[PDB]
Order: sequence, then C-alpha cells, then structure tokens
Amino acid sequence: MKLSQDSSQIELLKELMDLQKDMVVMLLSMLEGNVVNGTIGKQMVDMLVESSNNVEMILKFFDMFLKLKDLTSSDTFKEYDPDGKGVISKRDFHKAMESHKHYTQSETEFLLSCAETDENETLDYEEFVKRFHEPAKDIGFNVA
Repeated sequence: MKLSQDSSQIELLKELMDLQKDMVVMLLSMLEGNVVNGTIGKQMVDMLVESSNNVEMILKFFDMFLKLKDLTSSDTFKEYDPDGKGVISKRDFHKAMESHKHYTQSETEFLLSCAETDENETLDYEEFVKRFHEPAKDIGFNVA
C-alpha cells in the first residue's frame, strides 16, 4: 500500500510481488509431506498468529484487487463505458464502482489513489486491471 499509490515504482512493485510469490512457494515446500498435527505446521500457525495483522492486511489487499476483474467485466461498467476502447473517465469510474457498491468508501478512495490520474482524465481501466489483478491472482492462489 505504499508503492501502489504512486505510479513511478511499478517495476519495484513487480519485483516485490515476485519475492512474495517465491516466499509462499517456500512455505508450501515446507508444508509438503506434512502429517496431521505436524510440528512443522504448528510452527507455521504460530508464525501466522504472530504476524496476524500483516497477514490480514495483505489478505484485504488481495481481496480488494481480486474483485476488480468482476468490476471491470460487469455490464454496469460496460454501459458506463461507451465502447471497449479501453479507457474510462474518472467520474464514470467512481460512479461505476460505487454502484457496484461491494467496495466501501475507504476502499473506494484507496482505489482512486492507486489509479494514476492522467491528463486525458480517462484512466485506462484495462491497464489498471491487467497490472493489478494478475499479481493478486498469482500470489493469492498460493496463499489460499
């Protein structure tokens, strides 16, 4: 939530997401071959409960960005967008994702903050989704 708001460190965000991916891969390799009530798993759950705040915050991030695909594929957003040229006005975006109303007001304003404001005033929701949803899918699958 630091790098996402700015648009100048997208490559750094990608490197960080890849690091997170390999981290979760290591954790899965650790869980490989576990038995019921295994000591390795118990140590892992102790780790998670110690990191409870960070884990729930990351999970909230992933849940927030994983609904964006349904948001952009919604027929409501499809009618707010005159035709599939790829870019939608900022006001249309805010109205659309608030009629979608699965997003709270805080989540709303955070999405606008994370979406780069262009001088065209029509933020490219296509690039936004293809830049955020896919890393979220990748890491969230391993987390799940």
